[PDB]
Amino acid sequence: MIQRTPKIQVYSRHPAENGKSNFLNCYVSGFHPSDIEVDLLKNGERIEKVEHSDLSFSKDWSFYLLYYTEFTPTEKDEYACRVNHVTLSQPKIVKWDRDM
Amino acid sequence: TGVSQDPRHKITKRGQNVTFRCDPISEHNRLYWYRQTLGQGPEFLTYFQNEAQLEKSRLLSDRFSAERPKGSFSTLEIQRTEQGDSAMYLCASSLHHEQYFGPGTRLTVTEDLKNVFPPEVAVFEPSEAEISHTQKATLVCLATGFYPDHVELSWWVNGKEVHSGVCTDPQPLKEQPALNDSRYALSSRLRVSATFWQDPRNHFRCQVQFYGLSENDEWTQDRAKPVTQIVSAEAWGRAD
Amino acid sequence: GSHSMRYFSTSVSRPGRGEPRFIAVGYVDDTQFVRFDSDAASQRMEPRAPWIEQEGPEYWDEETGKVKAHSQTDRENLRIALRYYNQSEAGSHTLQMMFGCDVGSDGRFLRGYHQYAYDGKDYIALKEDLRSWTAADMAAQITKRKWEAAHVAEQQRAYLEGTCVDGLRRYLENGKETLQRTDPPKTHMTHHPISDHEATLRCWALGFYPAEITLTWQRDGEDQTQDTELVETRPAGDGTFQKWAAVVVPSGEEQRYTCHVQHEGLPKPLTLRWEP
Amino acid sequence: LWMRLLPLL
Amino acid sequence: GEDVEQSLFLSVREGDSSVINCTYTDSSSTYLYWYKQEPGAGLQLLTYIFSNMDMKQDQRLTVLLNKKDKHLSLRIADTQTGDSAIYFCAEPSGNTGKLIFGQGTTLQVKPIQNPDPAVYQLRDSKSSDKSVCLFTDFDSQTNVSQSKDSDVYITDKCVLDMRSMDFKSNSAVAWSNKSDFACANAFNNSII
Repeated sequence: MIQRTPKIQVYSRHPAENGKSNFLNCYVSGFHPSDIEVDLLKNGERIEKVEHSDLSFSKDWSFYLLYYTEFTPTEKDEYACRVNHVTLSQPKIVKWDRDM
Repeated sequence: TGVSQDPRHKITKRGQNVTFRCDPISEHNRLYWYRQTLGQGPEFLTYFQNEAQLEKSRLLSDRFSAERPKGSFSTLEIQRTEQGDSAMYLCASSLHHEQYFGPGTRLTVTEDLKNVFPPEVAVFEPSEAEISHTQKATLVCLATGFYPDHVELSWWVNGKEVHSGVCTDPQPLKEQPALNDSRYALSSRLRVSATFWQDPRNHFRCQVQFYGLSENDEWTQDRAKPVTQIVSAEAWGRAD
Repeated sequence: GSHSMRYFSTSVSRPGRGEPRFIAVGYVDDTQFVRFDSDAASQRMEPRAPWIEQEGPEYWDEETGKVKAHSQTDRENLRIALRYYNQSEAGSHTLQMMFGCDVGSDGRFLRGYHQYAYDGKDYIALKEDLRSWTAADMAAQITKRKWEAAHVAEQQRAYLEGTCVDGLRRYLENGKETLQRTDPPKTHMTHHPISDHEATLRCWALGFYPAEITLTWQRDGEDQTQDTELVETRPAGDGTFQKWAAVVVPSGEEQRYTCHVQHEGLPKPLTLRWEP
Repeated sequence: LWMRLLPLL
Repeated sequence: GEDVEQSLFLSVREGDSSVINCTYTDSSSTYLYWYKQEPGAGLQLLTYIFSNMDMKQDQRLTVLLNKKDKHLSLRIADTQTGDSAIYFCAEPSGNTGKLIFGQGTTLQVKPIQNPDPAVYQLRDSKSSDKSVCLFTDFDSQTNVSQSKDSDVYITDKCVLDMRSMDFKSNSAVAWSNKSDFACANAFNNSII
């Protein structure tokens, strides 16, 4: 049995301007098997209003999912993406960096 | 080599239950049951993919009930058999897409088992006139008054099955053709050289394998149980 | 342009939680247009592109039927696999399939595909000749031997050269304004001091379609493969793609470094230098 | 346009 | 939608080409089947074509396919009397490979043998007053009616190959239980 741990990117669809409607993206790729718990956070709180792409996979058979929500980024407010998978002993949080 | 079915021929009483087995080609995952009526293309009954019965026709009454308990041999059950269930029940197997068929189970539902008769057989010796005109000699074999229409006719000359100079009516022929229920006749022709027939040590036998009742079957009547049996008539060659 | 159709299916067993979950998705190039989820209430092949919504009722009834038949066959395939690998029926296992076809500019068949992965690794694949199978281990070459006896290749080859290119050509003509487009990457660099004497130079490609793109760093025109960071190409969520590539660079050496962008939607590849 | 006949492993 | 359509009957002369024609239901069907059935049971898979082939040949057999118009045809090169049978074209239906069948084309192969037509009387081997009549060696184009009064049974014609003399003949049998019954008038050919 192969297991691969997810690659995680949290990024905005558009360049962030403070106050401008935008989409927050957490992209999980390169993992196996397919069971995975993803949550987007605002200042630590799980965001209720969160969609995901349908389970697809890559030429190497590893799965990929897009999680997204619409949001208005502030100067102050702090977004992140919490991921768990059998490959992880505890959830991995990745803070959102406007610049990556 | 091919698909196998048991029994080749069944005759039950109307309102009784009946069961056929199908044994597919070894390790064929896909099994199909079809129904064929004389004069028609077979009609889908059901599909097994190993154990799983994945697709079933609306041509199945509740009475029809197929199993493939081990993804191996399949059984089809008809409860309370009716006249209209009379047909060929075909089994076929494939690994993917190439379906191979069995010899079928020919079912006849009749109102009463006393409707079931073995054939009477007789050989008719060739005409002097045909021997004059052609130097050939046609023997005719006639099998009469059998029900149902389940027979194999073959000729044996000096103990050998003959596979040339034979013709058997392709379809049994009704003694009263207007009716559903009616006994049957069948003729066959064996044509030999006038010299062959004229040798009196040459032995001609016409043979009719009847598929009738089982030993399991009940019989309260006086005449012989109309079992699965061979009935022969014979003629010796003649210098006359 | 040249184009592809890909159908992807994932079957995941879960002993003591009922029957395997089956999820299927369809793409033309990097644009999804259908899905089926065996846990959804609908029990239908659903549209996932506004442009496919134009197909008549026969299309949705039939596509639903076929993918449901697939779900049933891939359920049985999980079990056959369990037998081949001599594995307990307590474990969750994953069977994955991908089939589809490519066409060129003219609409002519180019390439077919038909491949499986068990528990995340190659099991069996149709070769590009479409006449035989690559088996990946002892279990797969039972399948390979069975499929060569059953002539599955020349039958699947009939589907890949027929119904599959017909489907693709019809989606290309009904989804024209979505699928027969290129969005070229919008490119810029960012300078990011790390120490008083270092910077990360980051090369950006935004809003591009399709997904395929090459981002390369050079130093005096030598490739920097070894010392470059490179993120997986990612979806923007709006049907475009993003990527970047970064090199850490000695303070003062910025103009020795160039970023090369190749993408189907660019007349010639881009060279970028830290100028701004 | 999906397949009409998936194979068994 | 629709059925698999083929003719019920086709008559050929021994040595002529037989073409058996078929329209099928779904253009997406990846394979099409010809099955053959001889007296008794036993559907024999005879030949098949995949939908990506125009043509396939196999000894005396040829299959031509037109996918767009859904036309399939079995062509037989050198029709023998031995080729007489029912031919069914069969198409996969839905998302297994359950077959739907045409109604069957019964193939009748007429011998090209010069007729010497004659009615003969035969006597029971077991010393009976019981007789059958034999209409043999008649022309393949003969309209051998079963026409009768209900006491008189007339069989259909059937072809008979004496291989050693390369000799094929048409014959029919008639019998009755009547005190009245003469072989002379028994037969009712309407030859065309």
